[PDB]
Amino acid sequence: EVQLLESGGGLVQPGGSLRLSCAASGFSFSGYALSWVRQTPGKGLEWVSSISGSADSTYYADSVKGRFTISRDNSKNTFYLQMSSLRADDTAIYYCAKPPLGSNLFAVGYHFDYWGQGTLVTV
Amino acid sequence: YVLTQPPSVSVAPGTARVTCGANNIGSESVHWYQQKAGQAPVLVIYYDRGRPSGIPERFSGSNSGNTATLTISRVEAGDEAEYYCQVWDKSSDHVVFGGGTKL
Amino acid sequence: QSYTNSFTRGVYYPDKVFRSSVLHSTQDLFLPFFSNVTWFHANPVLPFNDGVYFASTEKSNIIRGWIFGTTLDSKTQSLLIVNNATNVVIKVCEFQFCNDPFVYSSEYVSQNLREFVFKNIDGYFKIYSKHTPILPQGFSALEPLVDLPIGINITRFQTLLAAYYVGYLQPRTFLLKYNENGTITDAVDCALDPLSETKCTLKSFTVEKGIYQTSNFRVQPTESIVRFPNITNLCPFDEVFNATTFASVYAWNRKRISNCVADYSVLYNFAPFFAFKCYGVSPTKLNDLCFTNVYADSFVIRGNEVSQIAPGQTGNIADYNYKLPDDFTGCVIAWNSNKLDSTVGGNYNYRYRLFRKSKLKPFERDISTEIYQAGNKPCNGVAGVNCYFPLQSYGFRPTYGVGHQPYRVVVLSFELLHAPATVCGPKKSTNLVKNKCVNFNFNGLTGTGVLTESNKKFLPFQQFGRDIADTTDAVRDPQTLEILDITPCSFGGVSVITPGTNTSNQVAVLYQGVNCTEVPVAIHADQLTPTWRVVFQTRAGCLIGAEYVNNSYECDIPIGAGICASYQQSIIAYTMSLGAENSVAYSNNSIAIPTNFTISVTTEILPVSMTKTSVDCTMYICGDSTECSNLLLQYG
Amino acid sequence: SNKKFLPFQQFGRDIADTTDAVRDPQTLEILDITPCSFGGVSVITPGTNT
Amino acid sequence: EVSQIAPGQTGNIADYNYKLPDDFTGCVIAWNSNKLDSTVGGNYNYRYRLFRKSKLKPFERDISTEIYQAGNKPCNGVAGVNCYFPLQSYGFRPTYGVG
Amino acid sequence: SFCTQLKRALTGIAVEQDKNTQEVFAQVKQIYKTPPIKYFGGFNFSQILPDPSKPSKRSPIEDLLFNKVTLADAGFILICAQKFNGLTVLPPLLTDEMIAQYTSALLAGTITSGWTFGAGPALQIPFPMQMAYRFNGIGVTQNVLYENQKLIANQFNSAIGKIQDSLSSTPSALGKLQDVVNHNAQALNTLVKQLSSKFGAISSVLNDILSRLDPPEAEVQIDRLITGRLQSLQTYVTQQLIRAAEIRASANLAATKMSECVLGQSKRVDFCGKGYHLMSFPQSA
Amino acid sequence: QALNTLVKQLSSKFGAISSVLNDILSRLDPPEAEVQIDRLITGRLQSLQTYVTQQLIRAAEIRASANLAATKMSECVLGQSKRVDFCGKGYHLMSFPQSA
Amino acid sequence: QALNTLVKQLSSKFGAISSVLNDILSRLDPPEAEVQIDRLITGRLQSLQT
Ligand SMILES: *[C@@H]1O[C@H](CO[C@@H]2O[C@@H](C)[C@@H](O)[C@@H](O)[C@@H]2O)[C@@H](O[C@@H]2O[C@H](CO)[C@@H](O[C@@H]3O[C@H](CO)[C@@H](O)[C@H](O)[C@@H]3O)[C@H](O)[C@H]2NC(C)=O)[C@H](O)[C@H]1NC(C)=O
Ligand SMILES: *[C@@H]1O[C@H](CO)[C@@H](O[C@@H]2O[C@H](CO)[C@@H](O)[C@H](O)[C@H]2NC(C)=O)[C@H](O)[C@H]1NC(C)=O
Ligand SMILES: *[C@@H]1O[C@H](CO)[C@@H](O[C@@H]2O[C@H](CO)[C@@H](O)[C@H](O)[C@H]2NC(C)=O)[C@H](O)[C@H]1NC(C)=O
Ligand SMILES: *[C@@H]1O[C@H](CO)[C@@H](O)[C@H](O)[C@H]1NC(C)=O
Ligand SMILES: *[C@@H]1O[C@H](CO)[C@@H](O)[C@H](O)[C@H]1NC(C)=O
Ligand SMILES: *[C@@H]1O[C@H](CO)[C@@H](O)[C@H](O)[C@H]1NC(C)=O
Ligand SMILES: *[C@@H]1O[C@H](CO)[C@@H](O)[C@H](O)[C@H]1NC(C)=O
Ligand SMILES: *[C@@H]1O[C@H](CO)[C@@H](O)[C@H](O)[C@H]1NC(C)=O
Ligand SMILES: *[C@@H]1O[C@H](CO)[C@@H](O)[C@H](O)[C@H]1NC(C)=O
Repeated sequence: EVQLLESGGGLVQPGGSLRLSCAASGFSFSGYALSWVRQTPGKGLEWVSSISGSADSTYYADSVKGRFTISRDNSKNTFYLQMSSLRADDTAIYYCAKPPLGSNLFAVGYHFDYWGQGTLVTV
Repeated sequence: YVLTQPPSVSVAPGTARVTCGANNIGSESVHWYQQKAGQAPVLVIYYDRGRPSGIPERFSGSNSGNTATLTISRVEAGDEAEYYCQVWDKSSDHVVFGGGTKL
Repeated sequence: QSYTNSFTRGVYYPDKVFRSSVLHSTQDLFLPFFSNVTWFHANPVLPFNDGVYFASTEKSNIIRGWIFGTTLDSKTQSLLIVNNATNVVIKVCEFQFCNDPFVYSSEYVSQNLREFVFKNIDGYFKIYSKHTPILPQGFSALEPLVDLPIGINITRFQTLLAAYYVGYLQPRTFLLKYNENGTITDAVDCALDPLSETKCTLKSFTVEKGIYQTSNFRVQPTESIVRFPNITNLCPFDEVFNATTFASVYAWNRKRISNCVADYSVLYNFAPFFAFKCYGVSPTKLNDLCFTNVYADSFVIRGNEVSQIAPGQTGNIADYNYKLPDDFTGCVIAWNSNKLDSTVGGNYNYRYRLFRKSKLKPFERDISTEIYQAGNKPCNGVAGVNCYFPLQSYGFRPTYGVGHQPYRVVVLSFELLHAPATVCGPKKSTNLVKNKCVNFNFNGLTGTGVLTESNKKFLPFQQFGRDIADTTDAVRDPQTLEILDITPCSFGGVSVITPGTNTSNQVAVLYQGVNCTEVPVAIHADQLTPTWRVVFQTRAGCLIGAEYVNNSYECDIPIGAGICASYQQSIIAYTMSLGAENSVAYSNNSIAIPTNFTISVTTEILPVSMTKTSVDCTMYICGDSTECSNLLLQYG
Repeated sequence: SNKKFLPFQQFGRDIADTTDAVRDPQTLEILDITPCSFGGVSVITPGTNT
Repeated sequence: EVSQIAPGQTGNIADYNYKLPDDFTGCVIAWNSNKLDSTVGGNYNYRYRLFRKSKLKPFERDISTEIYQAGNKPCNGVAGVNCYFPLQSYGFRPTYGVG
Repeated sequence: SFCTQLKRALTGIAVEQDKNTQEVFAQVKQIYKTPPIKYFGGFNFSQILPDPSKPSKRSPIEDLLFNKVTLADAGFILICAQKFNGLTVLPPLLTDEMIAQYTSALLAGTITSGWTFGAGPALQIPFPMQMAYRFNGIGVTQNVLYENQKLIANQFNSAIGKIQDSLSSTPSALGKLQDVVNHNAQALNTLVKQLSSKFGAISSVLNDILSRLDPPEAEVQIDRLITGRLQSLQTYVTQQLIRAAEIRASANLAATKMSECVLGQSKRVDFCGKGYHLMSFPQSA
Repeated sequence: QALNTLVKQLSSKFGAISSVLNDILSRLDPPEAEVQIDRLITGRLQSLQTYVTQQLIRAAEIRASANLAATKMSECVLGQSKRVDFCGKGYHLMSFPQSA
Repeated sequence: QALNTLVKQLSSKFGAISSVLNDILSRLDPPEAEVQIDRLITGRLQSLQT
């Protein structure tokens, strides 16, 4: 079965830096465009970032553009979100999300069929 | 692109309706996720009416005109959760989520 | 900057053809009827989308001309029209325009309401003009003024000085009326409203009372999706075309090509062949298709034998060396190889079969070297009289002519989509959008429709399903391997109900055989056709624009299923009444005897004969054409 | 021709999309084109036996 | 590429250099000029457009020399990775074949 | 304008169908009603009079006839393939309920007034007297009927029952209407099937030609396909016109029979039955 | 309308380069001209075929109507008809013909 | 007369090189033969339709 595991979340000072890692298994890692989506406790979901399967294109939300950087290692079936200059509003639960086959490209039909357990990050 | 959802919805047990409103949303693919208390979101509807395997047949979807509707017929006690509508903005390449509706 | 209604302004003669007392329709860039026209009062530059309509109303010589181009700067060519009290000057130069000109700091040269129309198409800049004393609600056509052969790229423009009207033309179909003078006096915009569509369909400016079928509404696709197998390897076409040596035609070499992405456009780099020769397919479209398997057959022949590599050919090469099927689908690429396959004294390495007992079937190879028995005496495996070696050497020499020089031939055989495709073009796939009217491309199979999850029990070897009309109604996705039903997008016939143009311009629209909740409510002209937009449900369909009433009258305009429409200030719909209510007072012993009578005279009209028509074929089909008459004599 | 051709017009077409009026390239005058005299012919005979 | 000078054709020359309309009315005359346009070592004066954002409309000319952005990273007017010069030289030589 | 002509011919046929129905059935301007008491001198009419219990208000005979003929398409909101390929069925202007109402009005008029309502105002008359009238018309005196009224009524009731039983039990009794429906359905199915023909082209699918060939060769193949499909449509429209002419002749005959056998007593031999015509009762189909 | 449609059909190209035979003969050599003229001939022959077929059907309908008119002249004008609704609404007394 | 006309229509070329299928099959290769036979088939099918 497809399995996603988040790690690296914790406590960080305001204006600092942190790195989240999501390890993936059960699917062809190089062919799926993965996403990071955060949710503030008591609020709704908010998409953070996305990276393509070939890592040739990265996409960031306007609220986190420049501050965050997405990357992936296909040889390790992992992908990372390195954030810096974290604001107080960045405290949230982060999930690494995988699209299903047939909608694995960051395009019109992009959506998520599986979600990770998530990690809480407090700024 | 902005998705509009009611803050909350209430219905008697054993016909719940959730609406996601946007301008010209009928031309956009709308996906519905369900998130329980302290649990990761679970996809319940894709492509405005597609139901994944294992999801109860109570959930149904539609998308027309200026609104997308998620209908839960014969709502049970375990169906009380937060429902989110999600699209992919073609004009900006942004994954847009809904405001959120709790029932 | 204000906004106003253009009324029925913006009309020009679409050709140089004199026409009189006629109703002519055409398709061109026309200013829409009742169009959102911007009224500028006098400074950014305005755009040039598909032409411009310009209108001036000022009594003073204030508006002096116009500037056209793309960037209004000396990097590109820009077009400048100026007028003064005695002359008009048109010029095309790389002007460095000022941002508020009234002109420049630093090719082509040409010497009351005022309407102009500027078009830039087919390498021509056409200017139409008209002057009409007093936007007015009247109708007047714009005669052509000038045609500049400049062929300049135009995307932006601005006036040169004070109010003026600007509108943007759109590709529209117009029905113009030519009077006895030959002057356009009236026009109908076919897409303005259902009444105008009815007028265009009937080819008349007046519509009688009734119901008319004009067109059919059809939901337009929202996205375009592409589904190709996930293949990353590149096909080794260089190993075939750039081979050091080629096999003989009697032992032609076959290379299997599969599980790779084929970019045929690079083939021209591999060999110096002049052009392709494809059968059942075009070399232009090869990058857009998929194939189950590709076969590359390489050999060397003579120049005069190149024509033998084709379906339906016979001859030594075709009969005994290499045969193509009659239904062959693929390409043949032959190029001269005199510098590589010819040597001084004769290159005898290349051989061809000269004798064989029977003709080869398509795609058959014969490498046997047994002695051929021409006569009846057995050869016993020894060459001699009437017993020759089946293989004859070409003996290519550099001094030979083009017909005798060696030619390297590669035949690409394509297997069409019946099994999973393994050879595909460089086309990139997209996401699999479901439940929406989209344009889909499945392994080269292009179509438009809605893709839904299919319940059809496809067997593992099956890849698509076909309906009665031999069209693909179900398809297997090359990547997810799931079955999808294809349904044509929402559509249906549209009827227009009118009480007659002599009575009112109000109309009702009946979508035939369409549920009232299924009527399209798209707010964009690109998402639904026709572009015009306009509620009761009948068994005949959805009626919009007519108010249903509980009263019953005689049928005026038959809608169908017992429903009729009439004009009573507004159009109403009702159930037609069969007749007046009556009840005969029957009894066991009661009779009714008439005490009066009436002499009634009624009229019955019966047609007896029709018009006797004579037709001469020679005049109708040919009309004093001897060649046409001679060709027509062959039809019996 | 009495047709009031506009200066930019060079020929006129009838219902059958055939040229029925033309402007001379040199004299710039309008000329109507009418097909030459023609007509169907019927033969009345009492019979070759008579 | 001579076959590309015809109505309904695609390819580098047809897409980005010279496009004929579908209803084109006229003639095309092509003749070999190896003795006049080929030199020993390569004649690099003749160039053709290799990359363009969109296909040309019929009878359209594009003499722009701006850097083509193949990928998503802007080139900033500098040629490099995924940013190539739009014009490629033919490099005709007398030893080349007829094609 | 080949397709303009085809559409015009099809619209003419569609209008002519409603015209034929109106000519056959809409012969009276008054919707006569039977009296509440269903006694007509011992003549049972329950099998032909409308049944208030049924929602359609159809007589048992009309209900059996409706059940005996199955319509391929009623025109209301293989058939999917026809619709997807531009072929649709338009509903008739007069519903089955309205035709049944017209038939019931004709029945009430001919039962309560004889032939008087067909030539003017409806004049009430006892039914045995009317049947004596029709006996006079065939050359039989009134006393023959008045001395055998019970026997005549019993024979009429038995004949009506036998007619109902025969229509219920005959394997092919409504063959004409079923043949018309089957002919229309077969013509539509053949028109749909003709789209699979290549007509000398490389493929019968336009998308395949457009994807495999350049616009010139694609235009050639599409021209061949267009010629083939236009010929198919031409043939379909011609056969439909011929069938419509035949149906119009049949409907004119039916209207003449309704006027001369239902609205009156016909002296013509074999026009309204085998023996000497007494009367006739219409039933909607 | 049938005659007008037959005339209008001469403006159709039927896949040819032009709808005018003279244009084809002046723009193309005799082989290609023969091809285009064959296409035009096929189109115009199809138009004439359709016109003749529709004329035959209309003539059959008109002949049926004329047979009915002759029957009505024989049975309502030359005599008194007992047939119901054949020569009027009420009981037929007589009938008078008038040319149209 | 209808039957005789149907028989006589077989002598028409309908734009083909010959009205005999054997002549076309013996004088032309299968592609050009298919073209000519398609023309003949169209003509004869039109005759049968009429
Ligand atoms: C499309 O397919 C490519 C190529 O995969 C190859 O071809 C396919 C048709 C199948 O036959 C595959 O089995 C075959 O490998 C996929 O990219 C490839 O994904 C695989 C994972 O399934 C990667 O293999 C891994 O590579 C690493 C080294 O980096 C090893 O540690 C692992 O043990 C394992 O071998 C492979 O590297 C990768 N190749 C490339 C070029 O990216 C691709 O995922 C697939 N697309 C989808 C959407 O499924
Ligand atoms: C029968 O009907 C006729 C109708 O034609 C009656 O004639 C009319 O009688 C009235 C009253 O006397 C006059 O005012 C009219 O001028 C008469 N009309 C004509 C055309 O002459 C006639 O009186 C009625 N007879 C009976 C016995 O009721
Ligand atoms: C007229 O005929 C009907 C049926 O043809 C008779 O109705 C039947 O009545 C009997 C006894 O009352 C019932 O058992 C049957 O079931 C009835 N048949 C139907 C079809 O309903 C009716 O009685 C007859 N009329 C008269 C006046 O006797
Ligand atoms: C015309 O366009 C303007 C600008 O978009 C808009 O505000 C206005 O409503 C439109 N219609 C009219 C009738 O002015
Ligand atoms: C109008 O412009 C032309 C062209 O520049 C010039 O020759 C002429 O003198 C001008 N006339 C007036 C009245 O300014
Ligand atoms: C046509 O032109 C003549 C001039 O000869 C004019 O009298 C007439 O009014 C014109 N017709 C119309 C409809 O304007
Ligand atoms: C063929 O291969 C040789 C080396 O084997 C290489 O130099 C040459 O460029 C190739 N031919 C082409 C046309 O690329
Ligand atoms: C149209 O749709 C509604 C619900 O979708 C349905 O109840 C109704 O029957 C349909 N209309 C017709 C005429 O069947
Ligand atoms: C008519 O006769 C029948 C049977 O004799 C009877 O039922 C009815 O009451 C009688 N009277 C009337 C006024 O109908």
